[PDB]
Amino acid sequence: SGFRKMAFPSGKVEGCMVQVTCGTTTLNGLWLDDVVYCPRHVICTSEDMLNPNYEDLLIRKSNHNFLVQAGNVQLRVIGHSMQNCVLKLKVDTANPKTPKYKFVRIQPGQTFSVLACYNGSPSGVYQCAMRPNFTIKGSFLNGSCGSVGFNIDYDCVSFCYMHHMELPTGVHAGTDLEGNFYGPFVDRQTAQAAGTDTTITVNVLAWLYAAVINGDRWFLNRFTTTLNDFNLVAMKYNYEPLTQDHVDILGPLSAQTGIAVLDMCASLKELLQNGMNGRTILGSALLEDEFTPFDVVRQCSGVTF
Amino acid sequence: SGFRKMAFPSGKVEGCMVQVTCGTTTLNGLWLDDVVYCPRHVICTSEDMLNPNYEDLLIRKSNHNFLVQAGNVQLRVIGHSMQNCVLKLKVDTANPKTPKYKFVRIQPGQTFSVLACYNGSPSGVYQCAMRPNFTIKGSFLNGSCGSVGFNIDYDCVSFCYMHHMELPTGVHAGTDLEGNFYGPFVDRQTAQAAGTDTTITVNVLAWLYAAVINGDRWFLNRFTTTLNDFNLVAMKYNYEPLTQDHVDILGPLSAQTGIAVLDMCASLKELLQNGMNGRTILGSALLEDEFTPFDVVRQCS
Ligand SMILES: Cc1ccncc1NC(=O)[C@@H]1CCOc2ccc(Cl)cc21
Ligand SMILES: Cc1ccncc1NC(=O)[C@@H]1CCOc2ccc(Cl)cc21
Ligand SMILES: [Cl-]
Repeated sequence: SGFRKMAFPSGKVEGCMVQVTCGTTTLNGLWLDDVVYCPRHVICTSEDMLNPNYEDLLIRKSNHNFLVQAGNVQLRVIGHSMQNCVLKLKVDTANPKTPKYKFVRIQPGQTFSVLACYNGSPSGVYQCAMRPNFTIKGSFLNGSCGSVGFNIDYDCVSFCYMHHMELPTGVHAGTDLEGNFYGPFVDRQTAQAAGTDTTITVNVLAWLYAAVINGDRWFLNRFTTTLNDFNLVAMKYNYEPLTQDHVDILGPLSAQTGIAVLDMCASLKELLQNGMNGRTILGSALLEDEFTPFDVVRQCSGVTF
Repeated sequence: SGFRKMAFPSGKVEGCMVQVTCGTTTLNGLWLDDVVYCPRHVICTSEDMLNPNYEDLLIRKSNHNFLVQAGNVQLRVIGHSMQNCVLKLKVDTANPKTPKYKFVRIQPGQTFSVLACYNGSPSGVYQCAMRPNFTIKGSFLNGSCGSVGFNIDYDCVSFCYMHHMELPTGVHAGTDLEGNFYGPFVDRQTAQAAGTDTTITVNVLAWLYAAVINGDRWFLNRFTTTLNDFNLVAMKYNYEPLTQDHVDILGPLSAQTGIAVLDMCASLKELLQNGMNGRTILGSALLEDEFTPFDVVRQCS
């Protein structure tokens, strides 16, 4: 029993975190094989970040300008290239701790673990979701740039996020490991705002199933709804549309609990129109949307890595 | 900016998780140097769960009865001893991944990270606090026994918890790494109940300071209170008494935000009386009590 926000074990990613210093800027890098990946804004100053021409700034850099440190060992950069908003620093040494890995771009609603680092040293790990507005509600201080988001399937790390910046609302923006930003963001000190956020409907339903598995059933009701009627109500409450794919993904949980997806949807509909009435679900007075259906299955059936 | 429930990176603990099998029971063990630590109930059978005599059951065991597996490598147990409710299986190989570590016994209100494991394999990492009733509100299934709770200071792991049992309410009971149980619990299937839980007041105040540091101030008020008047109100909402030690511990956050501890206490009193009125603090509609003052300072600075 019990349901908690649970991150993937961070050990495989901890063995990849290095410190990257370029002039006065120090941030984190991800050392995989003989390449260190880090945000390209490490080459920028106060003047540069206002309107940076990254190709021009990088052409002025030499390999010895990049100080890369893996623990107390200096790595020697033997090459440098840029792929979108990420800088790839070729090093002479392949990381002996390189795990089996892939670079994956995730969809909004998908969750991942973040290994927050400062000076190439992991300080914390947390589970968060890629918001529908493509921001993440992380916890990052200055120096956390280059910290990565990931998932683990079997013995393989899927790197899905690299932290680049913090928006005025305190939410965070970053890229996949190919340097493509999630959201309509750019890596420049300029006016940028996170769009209005929406609730991740499929994840709320998955968390309601987790609550039923844990014995919380007060919210269940005799009613069911059509997918269309539910989506009408969802649009009204700034909730993401629930697609047929989401219903099929929720299938195993629906079978395990004996509560059809459209039956759980009618519970969610009542929770939105009426509220919790002083009651909580899984110790929360709000509807949690940062547990996907796979996260619920994984935690409720104990899958290991 | 941002505030999240943050667990320590689990890598240093992952390299210590092994599987311990004794007969039909399989749980997790913590391999540090040449010793594997695990709950002593791994030596119990169906008939030996209500009233186990562990000294007698362990005397009947030999080193070869304990099967220890570190990855796909069987470790050879060369000795066994019991320290309170933990079993210490001396092995013929020092763990090369042994980090700098200490065994620490924590107080209620203290937080730690839990590396949940099944069959000596880490499945997830989460954060939680030692409740005032000495239980933990973990996420644990059958086979999770031996999973550990820890904190990390610089490069050193302070092991503070080893999971042992689930109480009827779904809350969890375990011991420090010296086998001493937290709470009035025993490693027996005898009827055991977690006492009524209370909210960790000092942690709620630390989290209100975290909210102020992050720009959330709607809950602040022009009032202050005496420590006694705050405690008379708090107790009515099943909140832990706030001691002078807690007031001293909240000093740095009080200085950083410019809001005196007794001033924040009056804001807490108002929140308890009014509820949140559809508002949230740090994305939560409830008062969070699983962030210590030390956690807030650490995460915010
Ligand atoms: C200070 C901080 C906190 C958390 N995460 C990240 C940061 N850092 C930033 O955001 C920096 C400094 C500010 O200006 C910008 C603008 C664009 C980009 Cl890509 C980076 C940055
Ligand atoms: C099944 C499970 C789930 C989560 N965490 C733990 C468990 N396991 C238990 O509680 C087991 C089996 C049941 O009874 C007792 C009694 C005493 C002790 Cl020390 C252990 C246990
Ligand atoms: Cl599924």
